[PDB]
Amino acid sequence: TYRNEILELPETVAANGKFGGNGVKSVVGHTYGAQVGYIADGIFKSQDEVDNHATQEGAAVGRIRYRDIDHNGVIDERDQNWIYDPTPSFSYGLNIYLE
Amino acid sequence: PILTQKNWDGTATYFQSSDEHGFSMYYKPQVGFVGDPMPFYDPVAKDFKVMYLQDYRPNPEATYHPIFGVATKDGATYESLGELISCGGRDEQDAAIGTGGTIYNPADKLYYTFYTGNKFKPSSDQNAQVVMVATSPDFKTWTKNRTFYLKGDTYGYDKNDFRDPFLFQTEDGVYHMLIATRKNGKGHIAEFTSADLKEWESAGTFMTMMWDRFYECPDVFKMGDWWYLIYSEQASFMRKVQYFKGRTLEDLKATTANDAGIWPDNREGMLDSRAFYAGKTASDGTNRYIWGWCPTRAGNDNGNVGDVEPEWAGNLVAQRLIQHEDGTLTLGVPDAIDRKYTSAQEVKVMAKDGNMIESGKTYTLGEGASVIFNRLKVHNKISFTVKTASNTDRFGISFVRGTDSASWYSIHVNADEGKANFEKDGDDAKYLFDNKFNIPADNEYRVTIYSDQSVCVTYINDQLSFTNRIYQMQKNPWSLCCYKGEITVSDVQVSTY
Amino acid sequence: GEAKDVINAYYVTEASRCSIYKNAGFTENKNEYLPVPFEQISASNGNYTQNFGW
Amino acid sequence: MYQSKMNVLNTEQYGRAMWQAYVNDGENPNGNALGYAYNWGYNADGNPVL
Amino acid sequence: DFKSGLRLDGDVWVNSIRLDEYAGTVDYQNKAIVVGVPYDYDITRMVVTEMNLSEGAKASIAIGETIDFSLPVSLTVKNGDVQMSYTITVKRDEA
Ligand SMILES: [Mg+2]
Repeated sequence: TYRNEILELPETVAANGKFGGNGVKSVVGHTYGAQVGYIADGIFKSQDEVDNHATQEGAAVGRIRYRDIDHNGVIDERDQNWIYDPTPSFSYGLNIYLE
Repeated sequence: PILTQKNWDGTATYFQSSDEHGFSMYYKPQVGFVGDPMPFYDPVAKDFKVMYLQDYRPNPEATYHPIFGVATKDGATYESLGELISCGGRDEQDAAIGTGGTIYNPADKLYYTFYTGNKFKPSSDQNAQVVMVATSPDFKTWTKNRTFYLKGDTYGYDKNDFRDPFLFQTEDGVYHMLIATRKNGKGHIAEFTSADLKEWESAGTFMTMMWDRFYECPDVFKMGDWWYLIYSEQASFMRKVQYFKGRTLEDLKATTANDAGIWPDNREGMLDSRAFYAGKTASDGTNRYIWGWCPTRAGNDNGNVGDVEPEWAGNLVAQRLIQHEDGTLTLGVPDAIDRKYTSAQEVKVMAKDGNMIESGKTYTLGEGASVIFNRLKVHNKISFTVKTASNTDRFGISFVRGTDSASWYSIHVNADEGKANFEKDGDDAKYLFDNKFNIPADNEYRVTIYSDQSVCVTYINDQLSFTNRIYQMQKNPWSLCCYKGEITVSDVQVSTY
Repeated sequence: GEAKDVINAYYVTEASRCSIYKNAGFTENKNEYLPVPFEQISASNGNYTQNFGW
Repeated sequence: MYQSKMNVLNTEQYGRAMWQAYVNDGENPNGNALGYAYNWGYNADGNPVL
Repeated sequence: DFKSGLRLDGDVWVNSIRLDEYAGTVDYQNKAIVVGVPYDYDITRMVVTEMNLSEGAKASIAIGETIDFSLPVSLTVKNGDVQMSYTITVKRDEA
């Protein structure tokens, strides 16, 4: 097992996010290649659910419901968080030889 | 995942509601919109198999009017039968299908439907509108009779104006087919007689029209002791459903024989405002129901009524005809629709801005007083009684009325003008349209609004019927306002289902 | 300066003949200019100011 | 041998999926203009069925 | 294992048709069938005499039925689960 982290990085590299963050948030302090995206809280199943959820463009019945991270009542590009970590918890192998 | 529920009951702030793709009470298929209805009573199944045209917002270029049917035995529950009459080919005369009628012949046990094929980009020598017929053995599958082509120019009638074949059988057993055509520049309702619905004889002109207008989807029927002709006005300025009355068929025909203009009542035979069109009736033997379509609004805006004429197609609305002792006709809520609403919602006040006072369940409003109630729901039934000080008051009911709502959409019952007016209040001050009705002499009004999502029908003391398309109305507060007189409201009840 | 009014009228008029304009809407003081790119703003920390309305 | 064979729609499944998309959007499926002709209706609840 | 069992083979060609005693020329590029009549024939009553399409192919128009051909008539030929549409037109040998 191992843990990876980026401690310092040039400002333009952090901004364009070639090493992670998708250009939305700086990868500094996070795993190499980590990505930032929305959070999918299931799908809408009724107009009541659509109305009760925080307002978002294109919401309808059967569409994906995105969590309101900042509790502002509206879903936008600020409602994103670290969702992907390309580092396994642990990798193992086993070789068995019978004669 | 955790779902958060907002406090709908307790907040009067305006909210952005949305409409489902399909309606239940005022039927609307999940795909497309309903156009001109075609009511029909099945003598076998003992139900209403109302048929219609399936319109689409991006209509194809040439072949755009598929026909769909729906069974609504009660008048409130609608189950769709799918497509029945497929639109013809591009080059065929029935590329687009107009309104028609339907009869059942027990002689051969066959359902015959008559419709109007519209030729696409017709030439000078080609008839623009031709009446055709399709036959069914069980009302499930239909075969168009390719040998029938009733041309308008054959009997001296207009080539481009030959629409709405209405079918009815008299007591003697002969069948009559009525066409709203044009003869030598005049609106003529022409009649064709038959005894087997395969060969027709032109029985001259059944009736003439008034002031060179045009009548859409005519329908002749009998109600107890009177013969009525219901029709829809094609004129852009009017664009509303009217009717004519007569003791006998001969009396009805002699009515407005040469611009006589014998109106059935003081309101020129008006039945509903511009939000109701192509009204056509049918009976089950005990009740008479008229079906029409409430139009949609361009850019789903209540204020965008649309100049010249409103939009086409919309939501299928069923009302119950009310025949009075003098022969006058009015529209009433169907019994099934009334009884569908079961759950009762408590009402409460959210705003106190005018000089109004609250005394238990009875409220009193003066000049400029307005009271705002709690939110509505997707289906609503609002019933109350209003007593005015005199017979010249201006009270009104406003929907989409939030605390912060810049503009709300109101219906004002103006007694001085003796009518109702659908207008846009708030920061537009725009007058949309109106509807005339008889003012009660006791200054009493029994207001009942039945609303399905975005289509609301208002009934005033069994006398006035008023259809409206009000988006954002569901899940929003509604208010009562007074402008010139003094009013007293009581017995406010809100029911949902 | 009439961009907002003209664009809203165009949206309302053309929503009938094009279904993409069902949900269209022009903001009074936000959509008359493209926003300054977020990547550029992040790169020049404390130097670029986003346009009004964002 | 190739084991991880991705399961893609056949012709009938593709037509069914496109019809479902059209009816969910509320548009006329017969307007697909890909040569499909659908016979379809509604159930008791009003949900489209193919 | 992958086939949908929708029998797509379905030959739907139309060999020829005969309205009354007149044959029709068939063009497959635009799916048209043109029949000529001697500029006085009653074009409102024609009985479809013979129509050979293919093996297993069924047409919407039957054999022996009478049709009005004043305007083009749409014909659908179905084989299995496939179909093809043709337009049949009749012209009065205009010169
Ligand atoms: Mg947010």
